Amino acid sequence: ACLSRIDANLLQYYEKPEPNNTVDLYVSGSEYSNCLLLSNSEYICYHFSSRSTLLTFYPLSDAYHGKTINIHLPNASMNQRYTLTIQEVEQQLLVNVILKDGSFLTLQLPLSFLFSSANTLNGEWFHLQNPYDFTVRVPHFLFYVSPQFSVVFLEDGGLLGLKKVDGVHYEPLLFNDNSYLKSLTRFFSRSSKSDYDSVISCKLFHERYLIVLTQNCHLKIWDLTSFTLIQDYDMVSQSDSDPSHFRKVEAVGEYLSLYNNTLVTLLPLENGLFQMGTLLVLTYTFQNNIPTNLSASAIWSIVDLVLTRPLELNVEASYLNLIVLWKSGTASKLQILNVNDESFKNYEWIESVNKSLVDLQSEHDLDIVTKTGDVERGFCNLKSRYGTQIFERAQQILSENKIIMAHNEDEEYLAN
Amino acid sequence: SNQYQLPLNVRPYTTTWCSQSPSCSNLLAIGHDTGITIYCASEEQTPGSTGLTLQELFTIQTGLPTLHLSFSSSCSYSEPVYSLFLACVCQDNTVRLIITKNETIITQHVLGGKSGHHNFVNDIDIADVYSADNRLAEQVIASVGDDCTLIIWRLTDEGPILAGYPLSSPGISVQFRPSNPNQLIVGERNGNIRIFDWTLPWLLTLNTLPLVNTCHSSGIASSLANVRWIGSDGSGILAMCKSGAWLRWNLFGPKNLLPNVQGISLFPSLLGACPHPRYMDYFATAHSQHGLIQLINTYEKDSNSIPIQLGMPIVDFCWHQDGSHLAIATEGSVLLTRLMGFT
Repeated sequence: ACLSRIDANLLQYYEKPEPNNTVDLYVSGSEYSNCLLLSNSEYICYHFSSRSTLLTFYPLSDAYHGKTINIHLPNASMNQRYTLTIQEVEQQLLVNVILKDGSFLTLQLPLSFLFSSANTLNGEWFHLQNPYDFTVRVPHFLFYVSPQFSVVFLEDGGLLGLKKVDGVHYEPLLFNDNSYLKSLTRFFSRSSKSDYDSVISCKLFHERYLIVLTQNCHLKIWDLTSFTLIQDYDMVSQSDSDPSHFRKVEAVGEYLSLYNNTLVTLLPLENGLFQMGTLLVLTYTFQNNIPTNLSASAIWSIVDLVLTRPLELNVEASYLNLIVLWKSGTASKLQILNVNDESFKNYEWIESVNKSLVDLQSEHDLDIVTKTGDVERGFCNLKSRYGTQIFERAQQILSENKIIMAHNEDEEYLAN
Repeated sequence: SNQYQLPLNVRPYTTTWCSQSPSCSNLLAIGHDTGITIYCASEEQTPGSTGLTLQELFTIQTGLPTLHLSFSSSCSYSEPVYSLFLACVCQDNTVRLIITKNETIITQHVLGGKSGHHNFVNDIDIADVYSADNRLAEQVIASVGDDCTLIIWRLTDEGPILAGYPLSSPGISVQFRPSNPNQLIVGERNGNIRIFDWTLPWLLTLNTLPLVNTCHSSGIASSLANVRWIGSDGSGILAMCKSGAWLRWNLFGPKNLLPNVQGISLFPSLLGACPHPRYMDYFATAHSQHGLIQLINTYEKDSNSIPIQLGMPIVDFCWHQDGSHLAIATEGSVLLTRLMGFT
C-alpha cells in the first residue's frame, strides 16, 4: 500500500452544517457526484440526488462561504445521471437532461452566477423540448460530443443523433442500423425483453470517432463523418472462451477510458479483465488482457476508472497508469495498475489504504491521545472528531429511532 | 442510615477512614477549606440496624483547603491523647505531612514551589517503611500531578530524600502495594498504569484504553479515573474509567495474555472505585453528581446493586474497615450507612 486515505469534509471547521448562502432554483444529492474543472481554475462539484430530481452545485475550494445551488427538476431523468450531461461551453455550465416523460431539458448556468453572491438568475436558464418520441423507443444513455452535437443511445440498441441548429432546438439525425436483422434468426426477437445489446460505455476519439462498448462486450466503432459502423470487435473471443458464464453487462457503467491512443476496457470474468489495445490509423489492435487481483470471491464493482500519464511510484519502470476505484457496499478500494513498457504484458498492481488513519485508530483502539473520562468529554471528543454535519445527522437518526439521552451521564447513549 | 452534620461553614473535599492503622481505624478525617476534622465511630446500643454511630472528636485548623487526605500506619492512641500523622494537599499546590497530638499541630513538613510539583497535584498516598531491626526507618509519601511528574518523598532518620520521575502524561492516582511497600502503582490520565519498585526500568505498564470491550463503545474520551490494588497481599489491580468502565487483573502462576475480567458501571465515576477491604470482588462507585452509589461485583454476582441513593451530590466516600458500613461526605455532611448483607 503506497497510498493513504485523507478524508475531507469541507464544512468541518464550521459550526453550521450548511452554507448560509444556498439558492434553490426551480424548473417548470446522494446518488451521484463529481467534480469538473472550469476556465477559472476552480473546481465545481455537483451531485445528482437519489431520485434524480435534484442537481446540486458547489465550489470545491469555498464550500462554506461560497454558493451552493440546488436546481429542482419537474421529474426524474430517464435513466439517472446516465441521461445527464454537464459541460462548460462558453463561460457557462451547459447541462442537458433527458427526463422520464421524454422531454429534453437544457440548463444554462452562467459561470459568473456560480461564483456570484446573487440568489437570483436572469434570462432563459432552462429550455424544455420534445425532439423525439421516447415513449415508443426508450433511451438510457446520453453522450456529449460537441456544443451542438451529441448522440443518444437506446435500450433496444439503436443510436439517435441530436443536432443543434440555432441555439436551442435539436433534431434527430438517425444512424444506419442493420444490427436489428439478427431478429431473423431463431435466437433473437425484436419483441423480446432480452436480446438487446445496448451500449454500456462510450468515448469520443479525435472528435470524429465514437467508440462504444455493448452489453455483450462488443466494441463497435462509429465514424461520425460517415455516420456508419466502421468497426465491430468481439472483445471476448480473444481470451479463454468460457462457455460457462460471461456476464453480459446489465447496466451502464464506467467500463472503459482512453488516454492518447491507448484504450482499456473492463470485461467481466469473475469481474476481472482489463483488456487494453491501441487505436490507430480506424483500427483497434489488441495487446494483452490484464486480470485483476481481487479475492474474497471478487465482489467489487467498478465505480470509476481513469487511464492517464504515469505517477511518481516506487517503481521507475512505468509507461502508463490506470487508476481504478472499486466498491463493495459502502467500503471502497482504490488501486493503480502500473504498466511498465509499451508492451502491455509487464505490469504491477499497487494497492492503497482504504480507511483514513483517524478511522483505523478509532476501530483498532490505537488512539492514545484523545482525552478520556467524562461522558461530556466523550461528547466533545466525537463532536470535534466527526464534524457538525455528521454529528447532527447522527443525532437526527437517534431521535427518529426514539433513542433519547436519559441524563448527563447516560453511557448507554454515548455507546449508540 | 445515620447522618452527622459537618460545621455550617465547612465545605468537604475528601473523606477517608484510617484503615491503614488498626490502632486508629475508627478515626475519620474530613479535609475542608480550613483544615482536617477527626470523628470517632462507635458501636452504640442503637438498634442493630445501624449498630454504629459517629462521634465528632475535634477539628484540626490549617487555614487552607484540604483536597486529598491519607492516614499513615504511625497513628496511635493513648490515655486521652491521639498521636496522628496525615499526608495532604493544600491550596498553595504544596504537598504536606502534618504530625499532631489531637487538634494541635506539633509538627509540619512542606514540599512545594519548584522543588515540589510544577502544576496541580492530583493524588497522594503514604506508607511506613521499617528497617531489618524494625525501628521506624522511613515514612514514604508518593504523589502525582499535572506537571507530568511522580514524586517520591522519603523522610528518613538522617532527613528527607526527594526524588522526581517523569510521566508521559498527568498523574491522576497513586497507591503503594499492600503487604509490599517495595512496590507501588501510579495512574496516568491517558490510561497508562505503572507498577514501580522505588527501591531500585520500572517494572510494568498496563493500559485500559485499548482494552475497552467495545461491545458497547465506551466513547471518545474515557479518561482513567482510578487504579487501586485489591487483596491484603495486593494480589490484584483494578482500574476504572470516568466512563464507568472497569477492568481487573490478578498477580500470583502461568503465563498471562489479557486482563482477567472487565465490565461497566451503570454510571460515570468521577471519583473512581473504592474497593471493599474484605471482599476483593466488590467495589463501590458513585454517580457523584446525582448522588447515587452502585455496588459492583467483579464475577457478576452483582446484577446492578444500588444500595445508596441520596437526593444530593456526593463529594466523596469510603468503606469503614468492617466492610458493612459506609461513610460518605456530601457537600454539607457525612453519612454512615449500614448495608445489612455485609454484616
